[PDB]
Amino acid sequence: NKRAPYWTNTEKMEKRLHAVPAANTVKFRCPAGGNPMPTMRWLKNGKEFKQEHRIGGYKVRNQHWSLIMESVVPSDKGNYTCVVENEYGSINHTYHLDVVERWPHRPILQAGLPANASTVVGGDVEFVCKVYSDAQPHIQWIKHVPYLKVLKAAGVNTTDKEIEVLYIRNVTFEDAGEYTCLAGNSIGISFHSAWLTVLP
Amino acid sequence: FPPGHFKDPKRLYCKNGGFFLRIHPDGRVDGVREKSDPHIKLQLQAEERGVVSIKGVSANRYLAMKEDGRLLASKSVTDECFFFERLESNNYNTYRSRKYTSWYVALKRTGQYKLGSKTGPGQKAILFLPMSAK
Repeated sequence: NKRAPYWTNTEKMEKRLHAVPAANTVKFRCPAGGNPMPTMRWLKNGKEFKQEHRIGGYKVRNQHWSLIMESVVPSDKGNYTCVVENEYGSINHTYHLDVVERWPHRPILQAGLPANASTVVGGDVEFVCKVYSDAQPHIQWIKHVPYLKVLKAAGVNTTDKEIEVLYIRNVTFEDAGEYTCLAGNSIGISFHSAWLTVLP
Repeated sequence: FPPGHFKDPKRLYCKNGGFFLRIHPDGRVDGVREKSDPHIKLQLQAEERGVVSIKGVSANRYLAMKEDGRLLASKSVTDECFFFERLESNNYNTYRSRKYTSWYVALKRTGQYKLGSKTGPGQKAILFLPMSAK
């Protein structure tokens, strides 16, 4: 019973977009059947996929109609198409690969921020704080009064959208002192302090 | 450092089936594969260290896990809208309810969510990879 190529397990093919954390192995499969035994080719962005198209190349296990790429990186992003065929037909399926780099570190703040500030009573002043983190960071501003006072803390009511900058209008001699921006995530905590000096 | 910025809205891609977490305007919660779907752009916000809320931007609702383990999106933030965000050793994120401490936000291979009561650390339904909102 000679027949054109067909997918023998469409279940394993439903997931078209494969987004994985960098450094992981990706295995694309296109289980096929058909008599005679159809052949298989893989394309990267519609063009032939050669071993030199990526460091380390890739591996193919014909027995399982799969394409294997180890330790993927961002540049591997793109479309991968499997082309199966025999004398009675030719069918293809395309997968999209997307690589995401994780950054497993406690929050990191920009050196120098917040910066020291000076002003005469009644004046306005601000402290900026630039944070970078993969895991969602929690930022809060604290004044030293170790006697600490939370002046502002991120949350549903105090979005990150404006938590990075701290304003203090009509500052008073009371306001003087050490301000700190503290950022923390599941991995750890980090903070940078600045000093506000109020003059007569 | 990797591109993305922590305050930007994100898409939560689930290893299990490749579905993006979607939050419907009527509070319905599920997953889809179409990256263009407007109800998958989410806003994560830390309420305190390691704990966050997940707001469907469009639906303008917050992801929440009820007593029974069911997942839905409420217009108003409650104590069931907070999840411990963890970056696992495998580099995927998991969202464990802060209220119901053993239940994870997850998606069945079908595209429907999976009851918190039926999830576990070793499962693949609870693995999400945060991605940019194009």
